[PDB]
Amino acid sequence: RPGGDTIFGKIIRKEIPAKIIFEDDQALAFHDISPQAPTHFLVIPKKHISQISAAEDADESLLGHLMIVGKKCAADLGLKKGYRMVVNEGSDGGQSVYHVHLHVLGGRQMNWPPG
Amino acid sequence: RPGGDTIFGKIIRKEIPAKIIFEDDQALAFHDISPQAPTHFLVIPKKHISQISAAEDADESLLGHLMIVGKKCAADLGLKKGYRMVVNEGSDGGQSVYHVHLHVLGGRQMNWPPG
Ligand SMILES: Nc1ncnc2c1ncn2[C@@H]1O[C@H](CO)[C@@H](O)[C@H]1O
Ligand SMILES: Nc1ncnc2c1ncn2[C@@H]1O[C@H](CO)[C@@H](O)[C@H]1O
Ligand code: NA
Ligand code: NA
Ligand code: NA
Ligand code: NA
Repeated sequence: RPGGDTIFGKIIRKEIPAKIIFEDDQALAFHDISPQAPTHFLVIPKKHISQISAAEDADESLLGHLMIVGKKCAADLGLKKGYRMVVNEGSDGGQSVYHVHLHVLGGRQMNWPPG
Repeated sequence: RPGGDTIFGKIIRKEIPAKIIFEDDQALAFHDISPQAPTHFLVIPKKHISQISAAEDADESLLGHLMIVGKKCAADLGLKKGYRMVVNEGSDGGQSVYHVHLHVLGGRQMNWPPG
């Protein structure tokens, strides 16, 4: 199915709502349900890619688009002091949902190490 | 100057060495000098882009290339159990060096929140 077989497929098909902050033909951005910062949203491709380690060379422009969408949303949400972008792979990365997703976190000082 | 006026410009011009693990015409990957995980390396564009918030639409494919390079390096370094990718913007993101850089961390469980 367009959008894949994860939570995020359901969100892309609109079968379940999400607090959508951006949509184009390539990607969707929405607030995270378990926020770790005052602003915490996700940017996902509409194309099911299960994980970054499964992305192909021809996916570069889409992956970069996630990042540009994230920049735009961050500006729309007033993240003038900055933010952190995170992509988790696999079990050591803390990936729960096997559809690529870019986290964007801000509205507080982000610490180091990044987990 | 090609490569810009930061620490990372010096690295790109080879004026100072780094432990280089990948090089192509677009990007460079090298181990971080202050590692936060058993594997911790950086992927940078050779084009000076100061921060993600300064990237333009035409930079998408280069930004995605950083991510594909990171995937390749992670595989070369044996990160079979996964990893975390991080890009810091500005002061709240913890950005120190104003040349875009993608962190890739693995070889341990990464925690949550990501800072
Ligand atoms: N239905 C949902 N809407 C928004 N974010 C979600 C949903 N389900 C899981 N998440 C978020 O997806 C991320 C998966 O990395 C988590 O940070 C989690 O909180
Ligand atoms: N000369 C260098 N070689 C490799 N990594 C470096 C160098 N200088 C700074 N760094 C790393 O650059 C990152 C900037 O975010 C830091 O994690 C820091 O440790
Ligand atoms: Na798909
Ligand atoms: Na804080
Ligand atoms: Na340049
Ligand atoms: Na750990």
